[PDB]
Amino acid sequence: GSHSMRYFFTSVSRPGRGEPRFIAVGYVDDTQFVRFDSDAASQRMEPRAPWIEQEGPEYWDGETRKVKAHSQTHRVDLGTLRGYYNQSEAGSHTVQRMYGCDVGSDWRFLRGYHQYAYDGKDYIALKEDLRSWTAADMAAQTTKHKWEAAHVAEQLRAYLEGTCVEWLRRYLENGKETLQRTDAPKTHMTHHAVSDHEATLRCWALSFYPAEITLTWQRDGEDQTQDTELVETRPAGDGTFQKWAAVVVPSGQEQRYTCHVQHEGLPKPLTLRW
Amino acid sequence: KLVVGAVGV
Amino acid sequence: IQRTPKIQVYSRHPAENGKSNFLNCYVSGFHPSDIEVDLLKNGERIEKVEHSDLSFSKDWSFYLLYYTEFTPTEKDEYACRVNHVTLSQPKIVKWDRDM
Ligand code: NA
Ligand code: NA
Ligand code: NA
Ligand code: NA
Repeated sequence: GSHSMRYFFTSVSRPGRGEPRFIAVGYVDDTQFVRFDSDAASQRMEPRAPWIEQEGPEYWDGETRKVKAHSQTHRVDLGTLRGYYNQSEAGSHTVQRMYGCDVGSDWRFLRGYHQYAYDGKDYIALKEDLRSWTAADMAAQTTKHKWEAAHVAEQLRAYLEGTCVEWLRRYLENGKETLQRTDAPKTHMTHHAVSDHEATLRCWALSFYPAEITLTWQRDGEDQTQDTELVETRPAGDGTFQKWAAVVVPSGQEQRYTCHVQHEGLPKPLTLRW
Repeated sequence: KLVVGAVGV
Repeated sequence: IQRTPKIQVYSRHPAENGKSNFLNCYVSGFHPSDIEVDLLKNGERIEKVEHSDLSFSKDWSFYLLYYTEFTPTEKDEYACRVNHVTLSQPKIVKWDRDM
């Protein structure tokens, strides 16, 4: 299957006193491996997976230096963006940045990305060609001109096709016991009767990794979306994920309905029946 | 590993 | 922009009375990031609740997991209480045991 390395940065201005909140998180696939929090005691990039603790002091010094550089750019950006949008010093505003690379099953480069948002809206994004920019509005267009003049796309393309995929491959190897392991969903059905004429069947998928999963209902072997509820996939808190899908059925007709579970960890999809 | 630099908007 | 949090309250493992477990409150789809999340035992705020590092989805909306160790019983009621700029009143979601 495909793999990804992604970094997520959140920047929140705190008008009244002092510096903005800065939070950085790094993931391989659906596994957090590093964090930085401006408000934490260490003022260091910190490990959040055992396989990254394999990295020497030089790694933690380098990642701490780079994440502090990211933090200072975001601090300046909050000021720049307040200027571009003619906003007062009084309001809290949010910057978000996400960048990273996807590799296929062969661990070769598939795609790179670098997306930036201001107050929860698209600002500027690197296009799939890693050579050009999507600017949402005229403030972002000013940034696009600046980044074109400074050859930012060329710098990011070199990282995304190079260091990003090289270090993703290193992490996948070092963390192979967990990162290269698929955890198939543990599945069961439950039954809930609201009235004498209506019952709800719930199809559960527990303790799976990675998070990507498809739960579908059929009635007499045909797909049914009517009278179904699918919850957002949610973290168990132990690194695995959970999901359920529910269908409302006439009391006594439970046997017509089947739940279908697709997951990377399953050689063939599972079928459950009440 | 993080990218080395971040150019301001 | 303002987006109101989605809330799921659930246990890590299928619950049995007297068996140590983890109570989760997963808050997602919200903006901006400032949010207040408490886990309640019989309406009283649980101390020393931990939470994940702030991250976000493709649409830029934030998600957090708040969690604590708990031992479920027959009588004890658990819930998640969420305040956010999008809510005129705190939202309380009761733990259902079969989510
Ligand atoms: Na930190
Ligand atoms: Na810190
Ligand atoms: Na934002
Ligand atoms: Na920037």
